[PDB]
Amino acid sequence: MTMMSGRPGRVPLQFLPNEARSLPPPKLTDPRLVYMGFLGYCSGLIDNAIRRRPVVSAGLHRQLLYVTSFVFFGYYLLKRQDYMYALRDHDMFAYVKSHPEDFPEKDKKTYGEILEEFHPVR
Amino acid sequence: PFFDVQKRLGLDLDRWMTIQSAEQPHKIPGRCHAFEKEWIECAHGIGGIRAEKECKIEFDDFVECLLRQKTMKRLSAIKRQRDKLIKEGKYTPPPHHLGKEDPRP
Amino acid sequence: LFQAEKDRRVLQMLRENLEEEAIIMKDVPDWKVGESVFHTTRWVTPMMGELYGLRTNEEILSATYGFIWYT
Amino acid sequence: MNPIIYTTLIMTVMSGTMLVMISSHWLLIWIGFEMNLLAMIPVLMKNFNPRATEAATKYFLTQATASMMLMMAIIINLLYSGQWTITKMFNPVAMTMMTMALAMKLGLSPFHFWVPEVTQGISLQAGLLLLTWQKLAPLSVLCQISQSINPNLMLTMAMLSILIGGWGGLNQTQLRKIMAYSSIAHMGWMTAVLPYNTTMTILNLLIYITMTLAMFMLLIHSSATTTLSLSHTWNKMPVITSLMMVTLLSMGGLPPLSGFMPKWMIIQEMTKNESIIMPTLMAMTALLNLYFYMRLAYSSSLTMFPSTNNMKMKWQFEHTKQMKLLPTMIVLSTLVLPMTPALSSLN
Amino acid sequence: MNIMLTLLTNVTLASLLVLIAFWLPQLNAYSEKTSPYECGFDPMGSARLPFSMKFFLVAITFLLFDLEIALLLPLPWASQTNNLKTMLTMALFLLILLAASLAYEWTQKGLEWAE
Amino acid sequence: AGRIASFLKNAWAKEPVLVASFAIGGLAIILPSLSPYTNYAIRINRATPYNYPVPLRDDGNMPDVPSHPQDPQGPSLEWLKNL
Amino acid sequence: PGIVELPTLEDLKVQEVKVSSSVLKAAAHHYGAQCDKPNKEFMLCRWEEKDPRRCLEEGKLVNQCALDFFRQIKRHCAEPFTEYWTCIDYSGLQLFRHCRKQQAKFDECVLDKLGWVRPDLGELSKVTKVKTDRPLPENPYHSRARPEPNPEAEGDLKPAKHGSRLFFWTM
Amino acid sequence: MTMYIAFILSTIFVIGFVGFSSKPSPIYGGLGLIVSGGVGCGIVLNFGGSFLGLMVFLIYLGGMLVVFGYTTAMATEMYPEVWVSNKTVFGAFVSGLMMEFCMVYYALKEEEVEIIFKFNGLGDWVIYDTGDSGFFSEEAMGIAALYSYGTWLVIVTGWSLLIGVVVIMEITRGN
Amino acid sequence: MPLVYMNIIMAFAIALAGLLMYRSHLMSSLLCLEGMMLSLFIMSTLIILNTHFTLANMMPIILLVFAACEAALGLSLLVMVSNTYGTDYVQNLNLLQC
Ligand SMILES: CCCCCCCCCCCCCCCCCC(=O)OC[C@H](COP(=O)([O-])OCC(O)COP(=O)([O-])OC[C@@H](COC(=O)CCCCCCCCCCCCCCCCC)OC(=O)CCCCCCCCCCCCCCCCC)OC(=O)CCCCCCCCCCCCCCCCC
Ligand SMILES: CCCCCCCCCCCCCCCCC[C@@H](O)O[C@H](CO[C@H](O)CCCCCCCCCCCCCCC)COP(=O)(O)OCC[N+](C)(C)C
Ligand SMILES: CCCCCCCCCCCCCCCCC[C@@H](O)O[C@H](CO[C@H](O)CCCCCCCCCCCCCCC)COP(=O)(O)OCC[N+](C)(C)C
Ligand SMILES: CCCCCCCCCCCCCCCCC[C@@H](O)O[C@H](CO[C@H](O)CCCCCCCCCCCCCCC)COP(=O)(O)OCC[N+](C)(C)C
Ligand SMILES: CCCCCCCC/C=C\CCCCCCCC(=O)O[C@H](COC(=O)CCCCCCC/C=C/CCCCCCCC)COP(=O)(O)OCCN
Repeated sequence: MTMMSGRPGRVPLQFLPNEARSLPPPKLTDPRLVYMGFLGYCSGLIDNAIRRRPVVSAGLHRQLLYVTSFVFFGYYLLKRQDYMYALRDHDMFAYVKSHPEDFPEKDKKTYGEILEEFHPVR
Repeated sequence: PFFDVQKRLGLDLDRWMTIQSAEQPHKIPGRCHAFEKEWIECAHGIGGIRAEKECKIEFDDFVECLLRQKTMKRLSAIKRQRDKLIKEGKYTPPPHHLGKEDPRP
Repeated sequence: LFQAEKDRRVLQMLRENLEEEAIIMKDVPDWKVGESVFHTTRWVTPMMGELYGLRTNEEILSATYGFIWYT
Repeated sequence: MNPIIYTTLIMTVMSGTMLVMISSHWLLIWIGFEMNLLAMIPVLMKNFNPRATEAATKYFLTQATASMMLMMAIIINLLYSGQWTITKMFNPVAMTMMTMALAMKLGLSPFHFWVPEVTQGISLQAGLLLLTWQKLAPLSVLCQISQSINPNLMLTMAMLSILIGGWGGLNQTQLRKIMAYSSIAHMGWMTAVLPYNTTMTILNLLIYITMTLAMFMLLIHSSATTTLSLSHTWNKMPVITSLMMVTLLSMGGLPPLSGFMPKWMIIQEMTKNESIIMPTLMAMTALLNLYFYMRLAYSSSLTMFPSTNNMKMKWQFEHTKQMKLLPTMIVLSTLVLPMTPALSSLN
Repeated sequence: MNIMLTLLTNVTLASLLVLIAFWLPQLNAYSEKTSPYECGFDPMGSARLPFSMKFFLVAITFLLFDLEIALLLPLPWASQTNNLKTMLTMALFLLILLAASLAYEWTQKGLEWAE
Repeated sequence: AGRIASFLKNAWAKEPVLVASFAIGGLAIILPSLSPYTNYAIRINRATPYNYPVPLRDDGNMPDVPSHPQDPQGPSLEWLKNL
Repeated sequence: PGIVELPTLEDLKVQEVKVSSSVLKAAAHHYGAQCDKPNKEFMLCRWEEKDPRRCLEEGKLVNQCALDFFRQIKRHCAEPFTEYWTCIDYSGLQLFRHCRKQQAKFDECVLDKLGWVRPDLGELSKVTKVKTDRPLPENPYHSRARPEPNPEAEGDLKPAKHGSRLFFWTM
Repeated sequence: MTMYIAFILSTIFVIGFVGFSSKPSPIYGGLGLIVSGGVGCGIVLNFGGSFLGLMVFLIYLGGMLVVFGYTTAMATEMYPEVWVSNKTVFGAFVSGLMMEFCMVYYALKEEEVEIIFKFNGLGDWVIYDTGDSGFFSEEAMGIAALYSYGTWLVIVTGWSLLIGVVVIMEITRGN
Repeated sequence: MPLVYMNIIMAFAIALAGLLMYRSHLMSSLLCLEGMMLSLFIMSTLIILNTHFTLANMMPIILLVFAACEAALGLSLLVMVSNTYGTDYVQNLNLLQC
């Protein structure tokens, strides 16, 4: 039930191992970052609405801080998520390579020589 | 769930007390120090799933040292046979097993 | 000197128990005399019951509760 | 209560939870639970009344029994193996005691009876704390020992928790009891997937905590604890009622809201393990939770209930104290579905 | 072994003294004689009625302060350790919190009996 | 200067017990850190042979290990005799 | 699981030391001074083999050296030694400090007849070196072969193919 | 086999537990718990735990004195109940006694797995260690290790005690 | 196992059942909690002494300390309940339902 917490050489509380630096960082115009900024903007608008302030124009510095904080956190969140998926793929490929007898390559037949059953529609 | 602050900081908040083979005061050993030492060194670094299978012999020895079930079973069988043999008079206990032994230092 | 005497006394008691066990457990069909209960072949410190299993109750009292009860 | 004393007690509760979090020794985990309960008991009684006293007494009795069972299980595990580390328990009987103890601490069925009464008997802040922070430690312990749990007992308790949460929430007019039954159902959902993937449990915990925090803060802002009292909020704070309605729809698990993602991920993860019947029953039963959420939304925001004359005086006053994190919690409770692949960061 | 015999002898002697006191003298028991005593008169209520305890808070504190003794009694053996600085630090730390706990209950009127 | 002097005078007039308790506690806290005999206490604790000293297998490269208890090598307790 | 091998009762016989604890305590300092080598060899064997069956000859040598020591004491002056150990034996704790005159007289007797010097405070508790021809045991724990570890983590980290690949998401 | 003293002490332990678990008046409950604490002290003494058994006896004596005071303050009735003054209490006491009797009988006369596992008996003397060395008590050394090895335990225990004092004062405030 | 282990385990079970089954007095249940703690202390001490695990000789002391904390908590709650109702009966604690 705990897949990758016990992976060897895993430092407890880094949130970003040094090996992650070999991966391309997400672009600053990543659509996920844009969505995080939109979430921050929505948080700012809801904050204005709750405090009975003009929703769109009241706090400009507060809305800017909201958007900036959301984007800042989302950048590192995306980095960690991409690194974790890279680890998953790396481990999967290494395990497949090291166990050829469990992932055999069987010759594939062409469809002219595979017999499929025909089910008429009527 | 389990944030290993101790391992990150190298603190040893409670790891000194987890096992019986770990630095007792005045070097007083546990009653099953060697069995646990063997079982720990067998299972180190191979993961919990493998430790159960490739180190079952060491764990069985450690558990036998801890609870001594098989030893008690053997002693009970021996004493039952001894009682059965005496009740019919076929076996007689030796003098050194009846309180008439010659003690040695 | 105490360690040497302890070793000799423990070994002698184990040997006497082994000989008496060989005499007693001859009729049992599939009983190996002196068969260990451990997979390991190294020396194991004898349990109290093993040393005094075939002896009188007074000796067992003296061995088990002799020091604790001594006041 | 002196504010310094209250701060010390809250910090002691949090430090006991963290002690449970960071410990490798079973005795230290037990100590963390004991410290958490000791500091938690006064917080339930901050506003003194017989109902608060009764709630604190019931809570103390339940948690003390659970702690006794916890220690007994630890002692059995030590007896059958000279181990103190929390890795995997070596005795099935000790593990059953451990599971029953942790389920009683969490309030899983059929140990659920204390949750609605204790939640009703305390204030909204104490209810928020009880239903959010008090779940972290037993869930962490269960996550650490996941490979040892018996799937039959755990899944039976989870299914019972979901069913009983739905049925009990169907009958409530008090908001605190509704939230308590919702909490029971969510705990059942969380513990259903624990034997298969602890990351799913952590994700469900985070989303449920976010939604529960948003809901409790919205209930504190509109100082109501009954359905009819909340029915008046439209005539004073319509925005609060609209946000409440959207959060209630999210709690029901409807797409494309956030509450749908934990159920979706749990169902797909369980289907990976050739488990089809139980997730189907789980969703079909969470339909009941959605039903009473919809009833609350009908009474609160989608229709307008009659009001009183004195509300005009309340119209002239603003809120003196403002909750800083309420806006963020609402957004995270509603609009985070597109960010699903981020769950890989949790493992 | 010896301590059990000593305890048995003491309990037996006390029980035998009770038996002698209860079977040797002449007994003339009647209802007036065996009635409850309140110096001239019949009691108004029962002696099993609730009796208020005005020092109830100090009684709870005694429970916590009694376990302080359990943590402090191994101190003579702890003075024989090599790392005397650590033991002294922890021993002084434990008593300081015991002194602070007494100071907290004293300053918050916890040692005064209920009125 | 004078404020604490008046406070201490008032405490000595009203609660001599608490004044004495605090003075003794403070002395017990601070004095051990300034004593030169604390190290002697640690060494005395270290010099007590509770268990048997297990001999080392000689390999010809231990010039500082005695081959007999009366050999000059090893620790000396001469400091303890004169203490 | 195997048969435990034990020495025969004949091999366990030795010329026993039949003096009481008071006599041993009275002689202990000079005994550890004179009979140091066989005792240290026996202890080295004992903590290296971890098996009493492998250090029987060393124990017999210990018995022989102790008997020689006590024979020398008996041959040269048994009367001061008898006085000293009687004084020691009276005490219920067998305290040295209650018998300093008898201990002294025994000390001059041994120093003049045999050139024996009582060890000073702090000497008998030293960790000493032992030269032996006994080979160092290779596997005193009778350990099995350790299981092979998991191979390793190695290689360059490349981005996951086609993103996370969770349902509809492209990243 | 040898005098089965610890067996008798543990049977009396169970008897006292049944006595205070059938729940008569708290006076008699505390009396039963005191008896159980004393016999448990004796049990622990018989295995070499002098300090631990004596300490638990002392602690439970203090606790039961406080409990007696509190029972007289707030847990009295006009007719306090004894083990034979009520059908429910007497039934619980008899049921506990006969359950213990059945467990003991089925335990020593044959070998059965009651709840966890099985056992034959043979007395407690069998599982001992016959270790022969030392000018100290290993229990005393292990307990004294709390001030050199268990710094973390001392910290958390002292904090919990201070917080407990604060907590009882907060709870008993009222208002 | 020794039969004393079964005796201590059954002591724990009996005390747990006594707590779980409630009569009128709240105080009786607190005594059952204390009995469970006592049985836990005895069992843990026996296990630690038998295996000669030196460092856990202090663990039962910590157990006793937190037992005292639990008992103080329970007594405080009983004080407040009895001040509210004049009696420590559990049937008075029924203001809150499910
Ligand atoms: C999927 C793809 C993307 C979709 C986007 C997601 C959906 C939308 C985004 C959601 C979050 C954004 C807004 C949240 C904060 C607003 C809160 C609010 O109340 O608004 C009041 C406010 C109007 O009030 P005001 O102007 O201050 O003065 C009037 C008085 O206040 C008078 O006001 P009043 O308060 O007195 O009126 C009382 C009223 C007050 O009640 C309300 O106002 C309702 C507010 C509910 C908050 C929404 C919940 C939180 C977000 C979750 C959304 C879930 C979406 C998923 C689908 C489920 C649908 C529910 O109560 C009622 O009348 C009872 C109504 C009950 C009926 C039930 C329906 C309510 C819930 C419906 C929610 C639908 C989603 C939000 C839609 C937009 C709402 C503004 O609205 C606004 O003016 C702001 C709206 C957005 C404007 C910003 C746009 C940027 C400008 C252009 C830049 C271009 C950008 C791109 C560049 C291109 C290059 C050129
Ligand atoms: C409703 C949406 C959920 C919101 C969640 C709360 C968001 C606010 C939290 C503030 C962010 C800081 C937290 C972590 C920063 C530093 C700590 C870091 O070191 O923790 C590491 C770990 O990193 C954190 O766990 C990642 C936290 C990221 C949470 C976001 C995932 C949400 C799921 C998808 C929804 C998208 C959310 C959008 C953002 C607003 C330690 O790794 P490890 O000790 O080995 O793991 C412990 C658990 N194990 C051992 C059992 C595996
Ligand atoms: C200091 C510590 C050491 C003390 C050592 C002495 C301990 C003494 C213990 C107490 C006993 C002595 C008390 C006084 C003498 C006993 C008298 C009485 O107790 O026994 C009578 C016993 O009577 C019985 O009820 C019936 C008598 C017949 C019983 C038959 C039993 C079998 C007898 C068979 C007859 C054939 C011989 C059999 C014996 C060999 C009942 O007396 P009762 O009148 O209420 O009490 C009034 C006491 N007065 C009169 C002295 C003031
Ligand atoms: C990161 C933030 C830090 C501050 C906040 C943390 C909150 C927790 C409270 C304190 C953290 C605990 C850390 C201390 C762990 C103890 C172990 C470590 O310190 O080493 C000890 C060093 O001893 C130190 O003196 C520790 C004592 C200092 C702590 C006492 C006072 C500080 C506590 C303050 C918070 C507690 C509650 C509030 C009280 C005011 C023992 O080392 P040593 O003995 O060489 O060797 C042991 C090995 N042997 C046995 C083989 C020999
Ligand atoms: C750094 C040392 C710390 C450790 C050592 C101390 C160990 C034990 C001592 C502490 C025990 C706790 C004591 C708690 C004190 C409570 C104070 C209090 O509130 O009592 C006041 C009375 O006490 C006061 O006056 C308040 C504080 C007065 C000062 C007390 C001493 C402060 C420090 C003085 C000495 C400083 C150090 C010594 C230096 C000497 C100068 C050379 C109320 O009196 P009542 O009994 O209620 O009156 C009933 C009848 N009227």
